[PDB]
Amino acid sequence: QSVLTQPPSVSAAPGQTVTISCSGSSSNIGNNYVSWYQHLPGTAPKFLIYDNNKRPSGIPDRFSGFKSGTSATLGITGLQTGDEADYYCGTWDSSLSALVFGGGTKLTVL
Amino acid sequence: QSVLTQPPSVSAAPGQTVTISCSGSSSNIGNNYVSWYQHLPGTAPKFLIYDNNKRPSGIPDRFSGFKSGTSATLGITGLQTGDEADYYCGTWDSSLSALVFGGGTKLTVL
Ligand SMILES: [Zn+2]
Ligand SMILES: [Zn+2]
Ligand SMILES: [Zn+2]
Repeated sequence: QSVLTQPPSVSAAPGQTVTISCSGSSSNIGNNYVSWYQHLPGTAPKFLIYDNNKRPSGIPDRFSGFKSGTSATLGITGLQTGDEADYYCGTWDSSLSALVFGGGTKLTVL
Repeated sequence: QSVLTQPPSVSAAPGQTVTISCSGSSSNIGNNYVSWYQHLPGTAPKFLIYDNNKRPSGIPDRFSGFKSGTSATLGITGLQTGDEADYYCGTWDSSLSALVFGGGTKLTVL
């Protein structure tokens, strides 16, 4: 199992909003900056959010992040078929002195 | 301790070449695609290499990857002051059925 907990899968239709939860502890998500990235087999992995809610240059505002307490969420509005991919949250764990990641959420566009 | 083993730090002067090694086992690097990303605290993390040796769109060719047997290496030619960051390797680990990552390499440009 993963140190950070994500749902294995999420699905919605084009144009709809999806959110992906990521649950942790005070040692990791509670006290530390959360990042998110996506990877679909065959294409490059790409970071979408960092420092909880900031977007790399080139990521559109359809993507956003919110962290409160020991949970972080990635929101995707205007869902596009090109958003199909595995999505992962990650953060530093102060107790383990190590980066930890969620186990991944497969996003299916219906 | 991290599943994949990287040197803790490397250092070189601007213009020089640096290589950063990443070592695993047949369960991970030996039979799975390796990716690399960089994170300089305060800036967006970014993927540099995936599927052993492919560059994401937007990454210039002075970054390269090589993987042979149970080890993988990242190369950076024409080192720039802007290349200061922490560099991580990652792969699928077939015995964990999970992604695993190296502990990170801090790169200082002297
Ligand atoms: Zn992946
Ligand atoms: Zn980082
Ligand atoms: Zn560091």
